[PDB]
Amino acid sequence: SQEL
Amino acid sequence: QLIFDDCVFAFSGPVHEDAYDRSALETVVQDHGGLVLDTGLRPLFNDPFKSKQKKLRHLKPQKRSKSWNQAFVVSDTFSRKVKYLEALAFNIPCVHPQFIKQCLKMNRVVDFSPYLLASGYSHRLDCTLSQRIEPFDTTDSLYDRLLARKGPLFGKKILFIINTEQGQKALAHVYHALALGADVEIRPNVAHLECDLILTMDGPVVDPEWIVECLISQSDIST
Amino acid sequence: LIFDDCVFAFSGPVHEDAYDRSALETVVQDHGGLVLDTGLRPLFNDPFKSKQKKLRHLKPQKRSKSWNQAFVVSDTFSRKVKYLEALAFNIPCVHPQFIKQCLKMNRVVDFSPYLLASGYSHRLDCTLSQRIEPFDTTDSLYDRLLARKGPLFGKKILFIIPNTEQGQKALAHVYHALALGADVEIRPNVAHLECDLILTMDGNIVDETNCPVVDPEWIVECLISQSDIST
Ligand SMILES: [Pr+3]
Ligand SMILES: [Pr+3]
Ligand SMILES: [Pr+3]
Ligand SMILES: [Pr+3]
Repeated sequence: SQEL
Repeated sequence: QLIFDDCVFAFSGPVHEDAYDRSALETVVQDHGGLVLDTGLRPLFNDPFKSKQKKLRHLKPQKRSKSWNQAFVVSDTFSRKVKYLEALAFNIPCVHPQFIKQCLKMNRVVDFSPYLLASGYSHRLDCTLSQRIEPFDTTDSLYDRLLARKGPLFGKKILFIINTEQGQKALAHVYHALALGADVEIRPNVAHLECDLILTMDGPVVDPEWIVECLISQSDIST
Repeated sequence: LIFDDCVFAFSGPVHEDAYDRSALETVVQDHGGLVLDTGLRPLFNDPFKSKQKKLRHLKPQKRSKSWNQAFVVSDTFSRKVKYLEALAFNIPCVHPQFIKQCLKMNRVVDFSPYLLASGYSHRLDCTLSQRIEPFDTTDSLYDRLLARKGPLFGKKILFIIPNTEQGQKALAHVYHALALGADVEIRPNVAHLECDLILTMDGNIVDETNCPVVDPEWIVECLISQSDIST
């Protein structure tokens, strides 16, 4: 779900 | 009844391999009357981009949320995974999986507090911060609670200068800004517009990281 | 002066040059704040004055009546004793920026956005959040601190030690247990005593407990999660  | 009768759950991660049996946990919760939102918590709110016109009003709770009184995002630890960030935005508790297990042991919904993960890591301050969660008043539905929630960015007027590929990641930020009680307006150019701050992708004017900073510290870090 | 009724303690920095502690301490004094160099123990009785045997949990020294807010400043969460004490007393561990922000707003702002996590739990392999009963600015620290019923409130704890060198580190744990609202009793041996749990350092205890028995780490776990992790 992405991580940033 | 079933323990998780009026609880909504979302699972994120695991952030770390094999940190928890998500597949399993999801089941346990269902097995005990809990609702499990596989895409996260957006279901609980309007879609701001339905009629993406004028332009755009912050989030309101879809009437459905009236049917539950507690929500949690489960994660083995804090992350910037979008379900985590959404939770952060809506001021729903991100809790460690043990919380559920404990609930089954107490055969009731225990206080999630002892399982409340930190909110995340701030590069602004070089530290990990705590979550701060208006307690669940179990006479108010999520709907009630979620609607009374005035975000940390409540009132703030934001201009976002940019619906395909990358834009999806762009909108994600608008969503969070909205979720945080701010009023976003999407322009191609600034020109002469009135605004509290301007949100351009990358890098007054500021970048999405600023929002994550606000998400974690639950605060308008501009002030 | 902005920090008129505020008590401060500085911990660390955990990381080299992470903040100008020497400097900050000054700023706070310069603005009417009190700075406790040894931490927050001053705000409570000394349990070890005091008697011995069964020690009663902490009570706020009358002095604390003269202030209404306290903070421990740190660049990040740690297990440094000032941090753990703060954790125990439910006083906010806040990032240094909090102070700077206070000077900018020329007032004591809400510390929340500067509230560091409580710490890292090996029990759960994660970093947890602090959870701090808000400051009701009509109650002195004394008021607040005295109404505080710890997470270990009521729990009866037996600590078996056989006041010197290592013992100091032992007592530290008793203190925290006390600070956490628990009633500690220090014996050389268990025998037939009644107890909710037994606190040996590291490992040991023969002995047909029956209680059961746990190590200081358990306390740190309780400190961070602000909970009785036995339940
Ligand atoms: Pr129900
Ligand atoms: Pr940095
Ligand atoms: Pr005064
Ligand atoms: Pr005073």
